[PDB]
Amino acid sequence: KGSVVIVGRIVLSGKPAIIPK
Amino acid sequence: GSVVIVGRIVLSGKPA
Amino acid sequence: QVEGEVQIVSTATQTFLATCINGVCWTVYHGAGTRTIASPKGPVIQMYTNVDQDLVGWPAPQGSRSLTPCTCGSSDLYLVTRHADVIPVRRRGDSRGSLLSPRPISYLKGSAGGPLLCPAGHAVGLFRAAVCTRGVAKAVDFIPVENLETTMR
Amino acid sequence: APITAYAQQTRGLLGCIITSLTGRDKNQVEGEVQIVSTATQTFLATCINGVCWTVYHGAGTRTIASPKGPVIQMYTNVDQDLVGWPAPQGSRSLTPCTCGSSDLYLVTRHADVIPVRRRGDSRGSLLSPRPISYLKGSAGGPLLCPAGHAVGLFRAAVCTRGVAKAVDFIPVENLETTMR
Ligand SMILES: [C]C([C])([C])[C]([N]C(=O)O[C]1[C][C][C][C]1)C(=O)N1[C][C](OC2=C3[C]=[C][C]=[C]C3=[C][C]=N2)[C][C]1C(=O)[N][C]1[C][C]O[B]12O[C][C]([O])[C]O2
Ligand SMILES: [Mg+2]
Ligand SMILES: [Mg+2]
Ligand SMILES: [Zn+2]
Ligand SMILES: [Zn+2]
Repeated sequence: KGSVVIVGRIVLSGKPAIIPK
Repeated sequence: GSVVIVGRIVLSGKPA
Repeated sequence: QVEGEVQIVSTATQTFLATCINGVCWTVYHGAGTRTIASPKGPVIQMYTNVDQDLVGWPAPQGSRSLTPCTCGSSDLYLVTRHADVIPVRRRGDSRGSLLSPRPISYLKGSAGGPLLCPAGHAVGLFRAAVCTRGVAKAVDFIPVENLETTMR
Repeated sequence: APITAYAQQTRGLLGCIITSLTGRDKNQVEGEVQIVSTATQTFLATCINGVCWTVYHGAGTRTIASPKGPVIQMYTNVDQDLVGWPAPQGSRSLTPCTCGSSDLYLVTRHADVIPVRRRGDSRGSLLSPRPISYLKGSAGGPLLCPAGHAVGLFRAAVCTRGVAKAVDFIPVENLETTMR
């Protein structure tokens, strides 16, 4: 049986930001 | 004149 | 490829915000007028113009994504400004709310068209105008999201 | 609050499989919620108080791949449908909720935040129903109170004709009980 693998993440602690150029 | 877009705000804070 | 729900927008004399909800880029009539919005293919006309409501809408531009409307009926709101500050607001009536911590008016300046969010981050309204007492914004006037939903119909 | 969320994919199909067999994962870990996969299922794991929790019906008794090879579960509770591993280095933990609030917010694998009205210890109804396939792969993810503290972990959907009307979750309290 294989290990469980992290394939991605969800981030809750980000706050509104101006998108950089 | 047109309304022009000068920047953008992402509500979740998602980075590039 | 990061998308923004909120646009920072300019006319020759003003600067303010727009918010995308349900595929439409919405802002205040008192800022945009009947103006088209710029695009790399030239001007795009308004899809909706509702002067009574102080409300204007264009198709959502490139580089954007849509907010979902609030369905939780909460009264704890959060206003987002053109500087990306978050300001807590208690909802009073259909279209009014008051700041938990009043701020100088310049702190809210240029944020009309921005969203009011519920605890879920869903759209409750569009910030219409600061309610002011002697250079101090203590409350907010906003366009409830229901009005956007019916304008579309 | 406001609660907002974004998702990032860190691995593709092939790398997942290889990492699954080797159990060795050198990738950097960020965020509170991990998107997780086995050979047959993808779902969520939420970090609360230094432990990374998820559903048993997805993880079984499996190890988790880590920078030092496979890591064994710290907690297993088949009845509660619950499993835990030490939180990965770099992750960030949520805190259990102590406001006893009844307005909850479910965070899905798509990084949406959907409102939930609490109707019991481990049950809540959706304010707006959803296709079951929308919620699929979201088990293990957090239900949050208005302050962004953890109230429970999504376990099962109450569904009818393929439409989920309510959700069944593991209350945080039960985690404390499973620790003991
Ligand atoms: C398939 C379904 C009909 C939609 C079923 N509904 C159901 O059971 O509801 C009951 C009525 C309320 C309480 C339970 C259900 O949501 N089940 C069924 C399985 O449920 C359980 C358990 C459910 C409750 C208590 C212990 C459990 C132990 C093992 N498995 C997994 C769980 C499931 O399929 N979970 C999916 C929900 C989102 O994620 B999920 O989908 C993808 C899966 O890999 C991970 O889980
Ligand atoms: Mg966030
Ligand atoms: Mg999101
Ligand atoms: Zn809401
Ligand atoms: Zn709480």
